[PDB]
Amino acid sequence: TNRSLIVTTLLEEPFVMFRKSDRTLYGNDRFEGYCIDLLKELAHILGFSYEIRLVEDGKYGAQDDKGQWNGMVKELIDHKADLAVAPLTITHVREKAIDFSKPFMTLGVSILYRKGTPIDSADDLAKQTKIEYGAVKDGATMTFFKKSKISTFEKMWAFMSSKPSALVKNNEEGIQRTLTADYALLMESTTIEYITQRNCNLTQIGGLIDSKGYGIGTPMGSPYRDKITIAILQLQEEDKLHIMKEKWWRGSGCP
Ligand SMILES: COC(=O)CC[C@H](C[C@H](N)C(=O)O)C(=O)O
Ligand SMILES: [Cl-]
Ligand SMILES: [K+]
Ligand SMILES: [K+]
Repeated sequence: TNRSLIVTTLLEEPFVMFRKSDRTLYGNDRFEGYCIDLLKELAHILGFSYEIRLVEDGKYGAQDDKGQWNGMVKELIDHKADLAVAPLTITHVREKAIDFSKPFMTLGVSILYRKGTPIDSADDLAKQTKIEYGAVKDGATMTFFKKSKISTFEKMWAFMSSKPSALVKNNEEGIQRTLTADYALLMESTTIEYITQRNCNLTQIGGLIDSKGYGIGTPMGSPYRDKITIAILQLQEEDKLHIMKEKWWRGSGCP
């Protein structure tokens, strides 16, 4: 098979971003970031070409009450894309719809909040309402709380899903909310690490709530899944993914 693979993705710093230039850019040249470096490395190793496209609805992917998916997950289900290359969380619920490569990065859910009120955990959030909290709508973190059998997280989901402001359109909007309101954002730990190094009034609250990985998504039965997995595992063993992360995360710290 010689054709270029269609890659669906989402803007999400520092994984996928619009490259800065004075020229009007087009095609793959528009994009840079951790996930673009990973895609280039896989493309080199495995000898394939690709065309990157932004998912129209700007969502990662979750199910509605009818069971229908949206976001990048839906793109893969409909075979509108060959690969989803993004910080896409590997979950068993999504495995009902799509396949994933093995993880290229591990992480956990944690809390992003303004330094100030010394809350120390999700339990501190769960037992009150003065500090509002939420997550990105139709993402893995939202779904984690929605499906949780943990009593504290159930309480949190009950509040989140009743407060129409709590679930934000995207990470950026969630971060802005933490900066402008008494609001704590439930979000993934490596992104929190990135944010708190650049926004010194924000901090991570508590440790990791859980453990998971980001993987490259594919339609079920993709002929590319297995070779992508092998290449990712190799890059991981040779510490190439650690170096790639250091590349995109490094910068000046905070006082
Ligand atoms: C790292 O990307 C983000 O922070 C976007 C929001 C994420 C999306 C998540 N990685 C997903 O795959 O649905 C979340 O549900 O917390
Ligand atoms: Cl929506
Ligand atoms: K080709
Ligand atoms: K430009």
